[PDB]
Amino acid sequence: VWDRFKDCFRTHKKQEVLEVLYTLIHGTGMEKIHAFTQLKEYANPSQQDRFVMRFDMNQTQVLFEIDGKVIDKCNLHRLLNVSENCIFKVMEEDEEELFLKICIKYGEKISRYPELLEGFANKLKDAVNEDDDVKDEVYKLMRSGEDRKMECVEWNGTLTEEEKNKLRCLQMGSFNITTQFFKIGYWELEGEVLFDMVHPTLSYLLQAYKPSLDLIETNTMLFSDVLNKDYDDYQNNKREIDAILRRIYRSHNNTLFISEKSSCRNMLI
Repeated sequence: VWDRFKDCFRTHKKQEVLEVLYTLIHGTGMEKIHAFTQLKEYANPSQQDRFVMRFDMNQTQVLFEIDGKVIDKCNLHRLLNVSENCIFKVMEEDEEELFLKICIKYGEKISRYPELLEGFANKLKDAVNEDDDVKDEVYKLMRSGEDRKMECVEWNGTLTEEEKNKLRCLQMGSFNITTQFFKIGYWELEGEVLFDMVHPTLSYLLQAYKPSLDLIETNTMLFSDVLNKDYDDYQNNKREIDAILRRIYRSHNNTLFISEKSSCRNMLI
C-alpha cells in the first residue's frame, strides 16, 4: 500500500486553511454576505472567479465557496428571520442575483453604520431602500427600459368595477390608482409588452425585513401569507390582469408610473 495511505489518510491542508482563514475574517446572516463579498473583492481576477455565493439547488440555503469547496452556509428562513416551515416561491437566477446584491447592501449598512440600531429597524431598511444603487438594480431587472427618474404620467380613467376587483390582488385587496402598480414589472420585446410581479421574496426583503435574533417570526411570517398570496392570485389570473394592464401601459405613454393629482406612489422602490 505504502503511499496510498500516505496519500489518502493525509488531512486536507488546503481545506482547513481556506476553510477557516474565514473564521479569522469573522473576528450575522447579512454580515457574512457582506464580508464574503468584501473578501472576494480583495483578490483581482484569475482569483476573484474562485469565490462564489450561490443558493443551494433547493433555494433553502445560501452557500459560500472558495474553489470548489463550501466554506460556510446560510439558511434563508433564518436569514429573513422567518420560521422553518415557511414556504418560498422559487426565483429565476436574475431574481436570485438581485436578492444577493440587496443582502450585501444590508451588510454594508449594518457593519458601516451600527448606529441605525437607534429607534427604527426601519431606518436600516429605509437606508437600503433609499440607496440609488439598489434602486438602479431593481429597476434594471424589473423595468429594464424605464428611467426611474422620469416625470410621472397622469391617469386616463378606463376602469370598470369588475376591473378594479381583478386588480385588487396587486395591492393586498385594495384598489388605489396612485399605488396599484408598485409591484409590477414590465419588458418590451419585439413591440409586445410583458408584465410580471416583483418576486415576493424580494418584495419582503425590500419592505418588511427586520433584524432580530427577539422572536418576531410567526408574525413576520404571516406577511409571507400576504405576499405569496398576492403573487399567487396574480399568477392564478395573470392573462386577464395583463390585458387590463396592457391597456393602461399603452394609454399612458408606455408606463404604469401613474400619478393622480400630485399623488404618485407607483414606483418600484
